[PDB]
This record gives sequence, structure tokens and C-alpha cells, in this order.
Amino acid sequence: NHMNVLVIVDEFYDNKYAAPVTDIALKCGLPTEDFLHPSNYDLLRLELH
Amino acid sequence: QQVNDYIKAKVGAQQATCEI
Amino acid sequence: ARRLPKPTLQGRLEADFPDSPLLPKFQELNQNNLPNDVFREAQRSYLVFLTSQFCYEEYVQRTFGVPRRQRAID
Amino acid sequence: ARRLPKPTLQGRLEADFPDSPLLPKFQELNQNNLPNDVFREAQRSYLVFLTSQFCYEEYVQRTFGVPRRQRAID
Repeated sequence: NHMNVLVIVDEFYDNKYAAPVTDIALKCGLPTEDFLHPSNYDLLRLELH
Repeated sequence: QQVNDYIKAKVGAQQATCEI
Repeated sequence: ARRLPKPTLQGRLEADFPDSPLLPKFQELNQNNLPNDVFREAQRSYLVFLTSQFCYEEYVQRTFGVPRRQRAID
Repeated sequence: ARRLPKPTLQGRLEADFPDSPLLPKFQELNQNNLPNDVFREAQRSYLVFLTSQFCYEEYVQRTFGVPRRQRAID
């Protein structure tokens, strides 16, 4: 809503309790030999293409 | 109990069964 | 909204040095219903603008020709 | 229940050097029948406390004393 970057940054970290990691990072974290494992079905079933 | 829920998430909850 | 915090910058340059030619071209700034702190920061910004302006002129006036054709006799 | 062996630390250093300052701040040592050597160790500890305080004060003055704009006009 306004063009100034510092207060944009400070409005994101203001003692943040919950820091949810993006799902893409959760995909690229684990290697292949458990990405096929059925424990990661919650990541697998949204990998379609 | 939340740690228990994490453990039950990260593993599974004829076929020739095998103990370890 | 806000800015960076101000850096230290100890002293007042116009308090100590009256011998630069930039002094009468500084004094025209005066407060009008303004607290003296932000008015002083306005003086500081005008002073740094003037010294940048003066050193800019000092650069461009010595670099039209740093050599010249006319100095061959002397 | 005890401490280290004491180091060598020889001589009455304050008496051989009356020229230094802070010795008027040293002479306020009352003796309520303290023996003749633990009083000397108390005096030594008070002396090194005083010279550390004097050195810290002179360092504080040497760090607040930076080249100012006022002193550079010479």
C-alpha cells in the first residue's frame, strides 16, 4: 500500500510466533529415497505434473 | 502427546511379517 | 512511514569553521513553527548539500582541461 | 577454606615513589590491630585498585579525547 521497504520488512518479523515453511521447500528438503515413501503422501498427492 | 503424533506421522500407523 | 535511525555525527560544523565560503549561503534557513531538533537536521542536510555542490563545482572546474594549451610558455 | 600461595610482589612500592599522585587517597588506612603484613597486603590491594581506577579514568579521558574540530585550527 506504500512504497518504502524498511517498514515492509519490519512488519513481517514483529516477534513472529508461527513461521510456516512453504511446501516447495518441504519438497526439496528430503531426498528421493523417502519422497516415494508413503509417509510423504501429503506431499506426493499434490505432485501431479 | 504432540511428539507422539509426530512419530505416528513419520512412520506407518500373505505379506510375510518380520520383527526386528 | 519511518526511516533509518540517525547516525552519530558529533559536533556542529558551522560552530567551528567560519572560514569556508559556504557560511553566508547557509544562514538563510530559519525555522517557522518548527522545533529546533528537526530544524537543526534541516540545517545539517542543507550544509551537506552545499558542500557536495561546492566540491562538485570544484571538480568540474578543474576538469574542463586538466592540461591546457596556454601553459607552454611559462 | 584457603586460597593460592601468594606471589613474590616485593618491596614497599609506594614509599620509594612519593612522586606519583593518588597517594593522599592512599593514606586512609585505619588499623584496628591488624598485623604488620596483612595490613601491607591490604595496602597493596588498595593501591592496585587505585591505580586501576586511575588508569581507567585516564583511558576514559583518552577515549573521549578524540581530535576535535576546535583543536585542529592551529
